[PDB]
Amino acid sequence: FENRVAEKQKLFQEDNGLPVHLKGGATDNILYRVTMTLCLGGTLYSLYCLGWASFPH
Amino acid sequence: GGGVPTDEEQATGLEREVMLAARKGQDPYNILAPKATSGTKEDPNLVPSITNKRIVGCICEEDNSTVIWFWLHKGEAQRCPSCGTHYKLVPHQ
Amino acid sequence: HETDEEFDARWVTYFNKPDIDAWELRKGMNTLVGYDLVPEPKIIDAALRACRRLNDFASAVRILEVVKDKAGPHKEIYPYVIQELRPTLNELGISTPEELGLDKV
Amino acid sequence: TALAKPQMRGLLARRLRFHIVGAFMVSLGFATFYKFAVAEKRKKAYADFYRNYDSMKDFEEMRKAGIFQSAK
Amino acid sequence: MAYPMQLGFQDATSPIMEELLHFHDHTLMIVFLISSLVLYIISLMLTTKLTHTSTMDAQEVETIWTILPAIILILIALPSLRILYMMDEINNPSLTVKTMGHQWYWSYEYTDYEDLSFDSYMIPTSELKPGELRLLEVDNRVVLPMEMTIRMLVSSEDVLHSWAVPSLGLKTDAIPGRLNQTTLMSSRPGLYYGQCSEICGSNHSFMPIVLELVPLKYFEKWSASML
Amino acid sequence: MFINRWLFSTNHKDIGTLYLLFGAWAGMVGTALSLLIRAELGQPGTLLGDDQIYNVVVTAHAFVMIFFMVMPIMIGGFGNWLVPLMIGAPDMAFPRMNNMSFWLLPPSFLLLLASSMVEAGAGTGWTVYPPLAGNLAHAGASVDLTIFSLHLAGVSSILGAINFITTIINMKPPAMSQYQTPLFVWSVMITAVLLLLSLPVLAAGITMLLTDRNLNTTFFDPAGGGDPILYQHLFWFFGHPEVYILILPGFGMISHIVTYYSGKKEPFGYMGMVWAMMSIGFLGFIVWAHHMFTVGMDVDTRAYFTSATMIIAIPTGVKVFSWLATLHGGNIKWSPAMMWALGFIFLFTVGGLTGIVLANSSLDIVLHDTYYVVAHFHYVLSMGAVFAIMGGFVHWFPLFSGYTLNDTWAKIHFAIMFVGVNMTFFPQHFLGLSGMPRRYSDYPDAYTMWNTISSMGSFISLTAVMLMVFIIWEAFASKREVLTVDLTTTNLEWLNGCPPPYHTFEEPTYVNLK
Amino acid sequence: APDFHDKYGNAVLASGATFCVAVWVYMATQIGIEWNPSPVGRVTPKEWREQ
Amino acid sequence: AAKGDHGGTGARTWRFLTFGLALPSVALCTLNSWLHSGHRERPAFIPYHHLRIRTKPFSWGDGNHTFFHNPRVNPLPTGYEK
Amino acid sequence: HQTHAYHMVNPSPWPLTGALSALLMTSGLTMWFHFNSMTLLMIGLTTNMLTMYQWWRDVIRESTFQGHHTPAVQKGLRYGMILFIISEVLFFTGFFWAFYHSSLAPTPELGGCWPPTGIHPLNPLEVPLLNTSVLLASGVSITWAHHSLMEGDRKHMLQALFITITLGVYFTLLQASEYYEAPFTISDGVYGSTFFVATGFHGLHVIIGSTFLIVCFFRQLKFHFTSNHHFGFEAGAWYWHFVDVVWLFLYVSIYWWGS
Amino acid sequence: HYEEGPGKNIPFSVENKWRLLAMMTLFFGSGFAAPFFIVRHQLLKK
Amino acid sequence: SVVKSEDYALPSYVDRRDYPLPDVAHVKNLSASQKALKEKEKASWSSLSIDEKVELYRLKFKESFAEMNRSTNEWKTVVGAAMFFIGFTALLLIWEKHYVYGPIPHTFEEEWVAKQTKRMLDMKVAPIQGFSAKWDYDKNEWKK
Amino acid sequence: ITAKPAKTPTSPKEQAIGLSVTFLSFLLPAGWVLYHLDNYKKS
Amino acid sequence: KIKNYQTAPFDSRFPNQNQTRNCWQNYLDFHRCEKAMTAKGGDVSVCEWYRRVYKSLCPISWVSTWDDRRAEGTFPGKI
Ligand code: HEA
Ligand code: HEA
Ligand SMILES: CCCCC/C=C\C/C=C/C/C=C\C/C=C\CCCC(=O)O[C@H](COC(=O)CCCCCCCCCCCCCCCCC)COP(=O)(O)OCCN
Ligand SMILES: CCCCCC/C=C\CCCCCCCCCC(=O)O[C@H](COC(=O)CCCCCCCCCCCCCCC)COP(=O)(O)OC[C@@H](O)CO
Ligand SMILES: CCCCCCCCCCO[C@@H]1O[C@H](CO)[C@@H](O[C@H]2O[C@H](CO)[C@@H](O)[C@H](O)[C@H]2O)[C@H](O)[C@H]1O
Ligand code: CUA
Ligand SMILES: [O-][O-]
Ligand SMILES: [Cu+2]
Ligand SMILES: [Mg+2]
Ligand code: NA
Ligand SMILES: [Zn+2]
Repeated sequence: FENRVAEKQKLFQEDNGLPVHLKGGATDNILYRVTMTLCLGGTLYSLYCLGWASFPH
Repeated sequence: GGGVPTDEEQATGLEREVMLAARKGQDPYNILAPKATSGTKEDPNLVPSITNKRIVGCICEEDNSTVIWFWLHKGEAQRCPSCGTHYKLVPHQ
Repeated sequence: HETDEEFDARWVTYFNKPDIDAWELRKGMNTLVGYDLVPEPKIIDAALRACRRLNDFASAVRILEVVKDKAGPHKEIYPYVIQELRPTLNELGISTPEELGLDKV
Repeated sequence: TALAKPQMRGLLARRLRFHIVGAFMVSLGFATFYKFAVAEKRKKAYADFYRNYDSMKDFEEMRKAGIFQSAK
Repeated sequence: MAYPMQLGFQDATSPIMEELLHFHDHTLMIVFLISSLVLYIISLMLTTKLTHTSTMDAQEVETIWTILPAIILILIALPSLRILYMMDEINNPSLTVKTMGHQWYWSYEYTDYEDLSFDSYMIPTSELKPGELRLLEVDNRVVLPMEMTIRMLVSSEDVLHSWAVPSLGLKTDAIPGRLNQTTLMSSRPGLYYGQCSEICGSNHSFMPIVLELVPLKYFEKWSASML
Repeated sequence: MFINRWLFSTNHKDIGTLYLLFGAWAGMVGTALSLLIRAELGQPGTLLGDDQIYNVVVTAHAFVMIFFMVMPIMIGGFGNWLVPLMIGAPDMAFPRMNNMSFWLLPPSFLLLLASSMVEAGAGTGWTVYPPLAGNLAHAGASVDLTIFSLHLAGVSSILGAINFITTIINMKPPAMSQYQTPLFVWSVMITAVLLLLSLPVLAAGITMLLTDRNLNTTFFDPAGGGDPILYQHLFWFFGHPEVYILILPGFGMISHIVTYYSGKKEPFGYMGMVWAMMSIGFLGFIVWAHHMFTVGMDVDTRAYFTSATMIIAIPTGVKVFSWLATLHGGNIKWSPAMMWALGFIFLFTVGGLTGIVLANSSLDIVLHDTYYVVAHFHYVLSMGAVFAIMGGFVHWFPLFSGYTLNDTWAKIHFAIMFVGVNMTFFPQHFLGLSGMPRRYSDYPDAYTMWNTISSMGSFISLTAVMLMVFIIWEAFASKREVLTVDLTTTNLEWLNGCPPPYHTFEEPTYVNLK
Repeated sequence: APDFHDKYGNAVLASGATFCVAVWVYMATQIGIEWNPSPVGRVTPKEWREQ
Repeated sequence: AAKGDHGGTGARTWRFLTFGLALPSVALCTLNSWLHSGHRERPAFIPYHHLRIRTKPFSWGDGNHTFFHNPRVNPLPTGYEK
Repeated sequence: HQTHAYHMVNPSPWPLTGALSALLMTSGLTMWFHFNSMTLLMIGLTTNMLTMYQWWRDVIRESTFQGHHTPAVQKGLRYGMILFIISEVLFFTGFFWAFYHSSLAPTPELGGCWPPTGIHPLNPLEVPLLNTSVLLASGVSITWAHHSLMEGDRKHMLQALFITITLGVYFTLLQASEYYEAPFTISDGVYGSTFFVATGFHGLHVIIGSTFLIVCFFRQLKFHFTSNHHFGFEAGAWYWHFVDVVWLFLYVSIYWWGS
Repeated sequence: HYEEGPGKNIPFSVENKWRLLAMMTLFFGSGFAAPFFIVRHQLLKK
Repeated sequence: SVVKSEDYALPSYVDRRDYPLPDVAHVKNLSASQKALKEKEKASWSSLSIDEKVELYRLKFKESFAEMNRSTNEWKTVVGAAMFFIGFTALLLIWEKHYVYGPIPHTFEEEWVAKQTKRMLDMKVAPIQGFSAKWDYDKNEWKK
Repeated sequence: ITAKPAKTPTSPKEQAIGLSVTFLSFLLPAGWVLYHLDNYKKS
Repeated sequence: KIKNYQTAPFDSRFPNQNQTRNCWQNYLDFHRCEKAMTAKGGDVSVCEWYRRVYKSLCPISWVSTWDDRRAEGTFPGKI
């Protein structure tokens, strides 16, 4: 392997105004939206599960 | 063998700025406590700033637990309201 | 530590410095009123004459106000201090807060 | 007529000195009062009750009143 | 039992409870004194126009603020611990009674000679007899001989409970798998009430304790009659 | 912009504001639960039901007030707002981890509310003793949801503790030593160390309760060789450090409030105040078993824990007398914040002294699990902790918002609250001495009067809480913007204006060493 | 210039005190609240035991 | 202890310890544990009430098998499987 | 703009996603324990690993690639890691407290003895001793890794770090085998309770520490570490030594003295 | 950057005091109301 | 006079009895006549009139010590409003008794209490101080 | 502390509205639940 | 023999509030003595003191559970 740190330092110091969690490129946006969708969708599902568990069956 | 980079080769950003400035004996990012002068009007404490004002904390006597805080403005030297030692702002950068 | 006489002589000397500036006058009075005492008339006299050298009539009246305030409920302290200061008040033309109506709420 | 020179130093410390001693005096007054009106009162009440107390006579009065499950 | 508008402890029925009353009187006076002193000093600091706002030296006065409370704590600890160990003192009991906690009632066992055991349930409010006490009466009381040192053993067969009788200075937790011991000595006959003192479910408030103290002769005949 | 600022925050001021909003909302929940308690006890008989629903309310009352009201307001709220400002720091050491400490709490609160909605709730008490909390007497998800709620709150405070200790130690000006930091900063660090050391023990205890309930372990089950008393040791080893976690930030704010409104530049006996808070924290780890005087421990152990508990009165007394010495000679400003602090000093002392009464294991036999204990800790919590929170809130509200409160309304609010809390809890001393047990939905007839008066007091406190909401509305409605603040020379947190800019101390303060 | 307290202080104090005493006296005595006072010096003991 | 090589603890010294002491010790323990391997005769089943606790069924399988159940050595509350 | 050395972090969603993941994992465990479903639990675990990956990814971006880790920022992270380990020590302390409480006072239900009647403990001189030599050897090899990195030796750093990871995996496989072979289970009273809960949480920490070392291994492969700046390795080394010491206490207390 | 100053460092609007009154009413009211409706929920189950 | 928000970093004026000489003058900008007054102040103060002396004081200071230390009638508003909300609380208690609380148990009926009182006296409840100690068993009445 | 006059003054009548609305937001929902308690207990 | 038994006397081996081991020990002692007397053709009456103490101290449900488990062969103590 060769030292490619200088290329990453240039990429993540690029003056594009992007936050660090999105500065890697389009793949960061996809991984973020996958994470947030599962979190928000799972949270809504947990609220449904609470409603079901709150009454006898 | 080698193969491990050094800070001289690979440090970047603010870390490199601190490293290179310390190698010149400079402290632009306020890592060290400044040493006081005698604090007279003729020999005031010189407070660097990038703006025209900066908050000064004055420990009037050694081992005082109370710190005296005040804004030091550009212009004529100002005195600590508790002990009267003089401070003068030196803007640059 | 230091006697009452040494303390008063320190403050008399402090206010008697001929070229005392406005900052040192305020610093002196603001520090002095923190102590558990009403300042001796000789101290106030030196402070009032410092106001004269600084061409500051208003601070001289304020100093008389804070003498009365430091006395708290002891009503007899302020008339005594004014009595002892009357020659200085007449010499310098310093009107008391009462003569100026500044004791009225 | 001139006015006499009043005490001008340490008036706050003198007020504190006077009333801290005063509070100490009142504390002793309360301790004596409390020992007499509460502590000793409880001591004598229990001592007077049991000096000539008759537990069998007490029981018989309770039994005749019908309070017991085991003693009619 | 407690009476309406009661301010302090129920009247002592045991010598140990009598010691607790006297230690509480001794301690309550100190609590009254310190709180009054603090309240007064507060008003003292707030009722003068005189001022002193410069730096105050603290070392000398903090000797007073430390030695005096330390001495006071010692005058509390000494009688407190003396009562603590006299509670624990070796005594020679003449009878051992076990109580088992249940949801939601107490069962008692007298197994020194015969196998006497029974349950003790709260008298419901609708079934109280005129003059009986709401939430306090039981169907089967704990009959005990008066003026005799009794060993009580406390346990439980389900959740935690606590067997308490304030008149006698008694409170012993009822823990399953554990046999806790306390001593009981009543100076007088009568009825002495207590209530479960550990949260134990839906009827935690409704499983009281009633001790019936009678002469030995009546206790012996009562024990025989309950075989 | 809104989502980036308030959901993705890395700013100590905004995160502190979120904690304050969260704690205020929780305070409403805890207040409603407290009224449901005293409504059940307001007259003899049963109002809601048997002890199950009652103690579910009692259990949630304690949890909401402690973990969701006091701790987020004092530590997460005032701590995040004031600590960086008081040391001239640009932010917390871990500003992004700081945001997760907050956002763990709404799910923690959700889990608590879920436990009371499913099955019959967790009617166990905030101590959650087994076997009542076990899977036999409390089958179902309620207790497990309670445990997980405590897990999330535990993680939140442990990470917050790591953040505060690191920030206070590492991010001061290079010339400022630890003995040049304000007392509130001291109180937060000591609180953070108690959190760091005590919560992991709690997390271990309740994890063992979880496995006992769901994985057939028997840590607390005698059938398998376990011991229910082991849980009590594990809980209370955290439990007492927790009550000192609840009061220590109050101690720090009281020091600042009393100093400020006495016109003083410094509190009396600074080093004595530091010594006392550190002594109180240390002693708070070796006294836990005074919550267990009736469980059947040896006399020698009961003699030690009686003695070790009482020592704590010495460092605490130093703080009380130093507060009085700070008042001595001051130009007293009778602000509403000062009134809260003056009420704190007296009422906390009363509650502290009744704690010393309970420290005596002999006397505690008759007083344990009675309302004398309830009288003890409500004086130090519902009057101590609460007044410190209210005093701090009315003192620093102009700094946080840039608007001023109506001082007359705030003094009226204090007057109503003072009457309400004392009418509520002072008669409970009588109920405790006379033998009324804790956690009862109903009581023998003899206890009627003091229960009636106590419940009437709680309604007075409700009126104060409702007035408080109006007073906050009136301040934001009128928009009286702050101009000048006194004593900025010894109160650094005010020196950047009201409110301070989003970024403060971008250029750090100048402090030389001489 | 007279502020709110100079204009309305006396009325707020008098009306507040009068309203507070009146409604608490009414609540304490007129709606059937059970205070359960001590029977000492007020209740005549009555026979309770039956056959 | 017995070794002396002090004065400079560095990469070479710690590799010396890794290959000269640490890994040989693992080899010896592996060897030792390899001679003592092999199944032992499982003991007679006694339905002790402090063992095989079942207060709530497990959340997997049939609710009666522990997570890493071994049929050879782990009996059920009713005894060993077959 | 700033003239201090501290790090102002970009606004980040990972605190929220991490907190929501904790909600999903805890409500998932409740769903699993009581309502016979693992769905919520799997979503929580997945979001938890996505949060941890992207969070620590950003920390590497902020430090290696953007240079925000000044000596002052490093010192703060040093305090953070030490304090975190301390909180982990107190967590295990509770379990050691539980163990000694049960074993020093064996109840009648156990037969009044320790080990309890019907419990046949593992031999501490067989695999438990092997596991002890494995973790002790990994402490030596990770120290060689550290000195190799400080002296600038890339090849031997990766050599020692791989050996340390292999030993960590070796311990996990041996423990997994010991779990299956054990004649006692977690349901065999307080002996099985204290044994598996304490060693199980330790085994989890071994897996966490091994993952941390693997992260440092691949970061070393990509030349992230300098000979002077490498706190990610140091934190992993501190955590690995913590894991080792906990085992030594487990071995002495539960495997040896408790046998 | 973000808005700064009074009324701008908060996640709720204070532009209109009456809209704010409704929001504070909903915010604090829902917290106070929640335990009463949870008690109602439990009583309506058994 | 006019103080602004962005002024927070500058020295400001305060009226404190323990800080009699503030950092700045109350009035900063002087009119033509006020400028001439300050020039006259450099001469003997005996030549100043009473009105001019008051004017010099009001330029340096905002309120006098008497003005800044004056008492107010705020306590009447605070105490009176506090009793109103405490009085309003009783309205909530009246509503609760009327609409929420049902009947109290039958053990509080007058006849039950009378019989319960005798039974307590028959078992000698609190005979040393608390209850039965206040009953005269010889005279069959409450002790006077 | 010194402050500016209110940028949007709240008159006594406006305060009466806010006070009434605040109290009613606390009292009405809880009052409704407590009023219908007997319906909940026996149904 | 030296009998006049009222209740179990103080035992210095078990001097604390927790009396679990006192009941457990005497239950063991009686049945260990009973087994010794039965096996070698003696009289169980020599075990009477242990019988009186454990019956005084032990809860009925403890004895009954221990009795069932001795008969079932699952008693964990050594007899
Ligand atoms: C803010 C919370 C808080 C605080 C500060 C305290 C402070 C103290 N507490 Fe309290 N306590 C609780 C919250 C708190 N407590 C809670 C919540 C419970 C019950 C939990 C439950 O069961 O649910 C409890 C229960 C509790 C018990 C158990 C009673 C029982 O359950 O049977 C005991 C007994 O030792 C106790 C003691 C003390 C002591 C000695 C102090 C001391 O720190 C107080 C020291 C202060 C002073 C002593 C006053 C100031 C000192 C002076 C003015 C000097 C002069 C004084 C003397 C010379 C004595 N507490
Ligand atoms: C901090 C903790 C705390 C607080 C504040 C309170 C507040 C109150 N508590 Fe509570 N209580 C406990 C902690 C607390 N309690 C604990 C730990 C128990 C033991 C639980 C158990 O046994 O398991 C208990 C038990 C308890 C009982 C016993 C139940 C029983 O044993 O059967 C009772 C009954 O009278 C009671 C009453 C009250 C009352 C009337 C209040 C009232 O004073 C409420 C008054 C309102 C407030 C104090 C306002 C709240 C604060 C805010 C809204 C902040 C506002 C926000 C900002 C300013 C930003 N409490
Ligand atoms: C090296 C292998 C390690 C084991 C890997 C298995 C799963 C990993 C999970 C990690 C959980 C860590 C702690 C779990 C506690 C107990 C687990 C004990 C360790 C273990 O795995 O031991 C097994 C447990 O089984 C079982 O059900 C296990 C059931 C798992 C249920 C999960 C419960 C998780 C609870 C977490 C609570 C929160 C943790 C604390 C957070 C505090 C925050 C402040 C024993 O198996 P057995 O079938 O009895 O056979 C033995 C003889 N053949
Ligand atoms: C595997 C199956 C389930 C397991 C669940 C959890 C999974 C495992 C997670 C293991 C931990 C991985 C952590 C990766 C951290 C990478 C980021 C990193 O290491 O970041 C470093 C900073 O350290 C830092 O934040 C260090 C901060 C990291 C602390 C993490 C410590 C472990 C925490 C894990 C959670 C424990 C849970 C406890 C259970 C009770 C970067 O600084 P440097 O390297 O000095 O500077 C870069 C140089 O190039 C400059 O020249
Ligand atoms: C501790 C928490 C606070 C407790 C104290 C509450 C203070 C007073 C709140 C009043 O609440 C309202 O009371 C009405 C009665 O006065 C109820 O109307 C009820 O009664 C009316 C007349 O009887 C009917 O017209 C309505 O339909 C019926 O809902 C109404 O629902 C309820 O919201
Ligand atoms: Cu049994 Cu409470
Ligand atoms: O808890 O004290
Ligand atoms: Cu405690
Ligand atoms: Mg208890
Ligand atoms: Na009730
Ligand atoms: Zn200075």
